[PDB]
Amino acid sequence: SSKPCCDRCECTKSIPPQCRCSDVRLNSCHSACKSCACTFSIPAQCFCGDINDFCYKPCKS
Amino acid sequence: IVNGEEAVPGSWPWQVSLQDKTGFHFCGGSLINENWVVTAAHCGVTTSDVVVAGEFDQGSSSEKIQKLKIAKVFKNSKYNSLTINNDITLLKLSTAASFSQTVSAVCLPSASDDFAAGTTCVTTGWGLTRY
Amino acid sequence: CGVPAIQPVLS
Amino acid sequence: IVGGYTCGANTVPYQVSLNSGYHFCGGSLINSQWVVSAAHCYKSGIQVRLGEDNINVVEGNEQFISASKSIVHPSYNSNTLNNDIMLIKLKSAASLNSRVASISLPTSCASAGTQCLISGWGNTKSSGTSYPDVLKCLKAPILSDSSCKSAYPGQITSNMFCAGYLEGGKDSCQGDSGGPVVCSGKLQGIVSWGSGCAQKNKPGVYTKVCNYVSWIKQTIASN
Amino acid sequence: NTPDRLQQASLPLLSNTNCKKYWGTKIKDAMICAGASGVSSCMGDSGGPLVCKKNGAWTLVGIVSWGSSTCSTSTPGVYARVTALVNWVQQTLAAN
Ligand SMILES: [Ca+2]
Repeated sequence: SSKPCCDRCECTKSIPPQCRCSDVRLNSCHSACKSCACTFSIPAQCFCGDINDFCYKPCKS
Repeated sequence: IVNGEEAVPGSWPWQVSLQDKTGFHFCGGSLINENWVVTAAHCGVTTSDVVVAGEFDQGSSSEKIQKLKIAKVFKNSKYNSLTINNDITLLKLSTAASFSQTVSAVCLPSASDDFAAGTTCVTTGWGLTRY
Repeated sequence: CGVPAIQPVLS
Repeated sequence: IVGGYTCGANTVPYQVSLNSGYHFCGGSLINSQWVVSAAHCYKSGIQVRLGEDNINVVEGNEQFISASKSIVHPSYNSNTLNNDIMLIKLKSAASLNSRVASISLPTSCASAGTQCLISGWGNTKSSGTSYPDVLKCLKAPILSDSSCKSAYPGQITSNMFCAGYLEGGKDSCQGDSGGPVVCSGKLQGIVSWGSGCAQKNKPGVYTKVCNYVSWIKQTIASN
Repeated sequence: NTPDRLQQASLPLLSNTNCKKYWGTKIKDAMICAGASGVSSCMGDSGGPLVCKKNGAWTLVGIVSWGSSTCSTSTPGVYARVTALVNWVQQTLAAN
């Protein structure tokens, strides 16, 4: 949770929430991403599809 | 392409390389006629980039290649940058490609064409061969 | 279109 | 199975274990009387164990039924593993319920890229040995024949295919032989062989069951 | 490993149903999967062609788009489905 980071987290408003990070990163997903997919470009636009019941900490302050 | 094989040079004549102004390849494309290339919307092609047609060996400076300026990028407005749906962009070339043995167009399908699951097709490109 | 002058050879 | 997951009890109800005092191969139940396995699993006195999850614990859904007939493909070549298929007739009809069920044979050869379920109680380690108690499962794609031949030059007959992961890490392994490769609900493969398990560039090789549907019909019809 | 020399791979089209086994809901109607067959499109391939024969002629069926973050050759590559987009292609060419 506080380890990799996510600027753009969306969660359902349920208890618990179902949250995902929709950050696009270049070339890999964050360190905790179990399910990563990337465009085959340079740079690769990579997206972590993991759903968690939390948001990772923001990347930005 | 991982676990592909080197093409016969010139044998995919519509395959273009999208390069930045320095010759750095960042995506492929396909010529669909002399004046248009179709590429992926997510590649982020801009008119600063160039379409290089006719390349086989990007390490070679001795191929008859065509470095083609892009007049205009037409990103499909339906392109979704998060889901990568509708992942197509047309590049109108500033100057027509000169078609030759190694440079020519791929056919476009009709919207109704059935390319059945299981069909062996071919993809080409200068993407990584090993991740 | 779609018919290379230089025929692709695929394994 | 290396790099797989625990299937869940009886979630692979056609998976059987072939037992000769120990689990030595799997197999696939194809109707109440018949199991498809690999011809290299042939031996006298096979006991087919159906409805198994934990193969080392009597859990209550087992049917142990002796092979009455174990019919290796007549062109089985034990050196190249070509035609590595066998049919086992059960001495008595298995009781088909939710936990013991047959798997359909192919009506066509699956195409490469199709995802399959490979399961068994084989080794779960790519180096060294760890045999699971419960049935392990792995989703793996069928690899194209060219990839398969590239991986195993000179060794891949028209009766074989590769499935798994060229990057390694997931494969069937010793003790899985004979068992199912099921793709879109059809038994496309039988665990057959490989160079090691789960090694880079050495996917599992599987008997191409779709080539044997007539022989299977015929053998069943004849026995 | 990036290649100086143009590469190619033959690979099967997957049904969107088969592809979904791998990619689930990521697979949209304007996508077509190919591969999971021991080859993979990989970084730098994007935008390039996925072509199939249509009556002797190679026809752009896909555009390399996205897939495995590691270009795993056991996961289908996902390509923009050109049949779903070709009307837009034609209309853009017509208007321009
Ligand atoms: Ca048991």
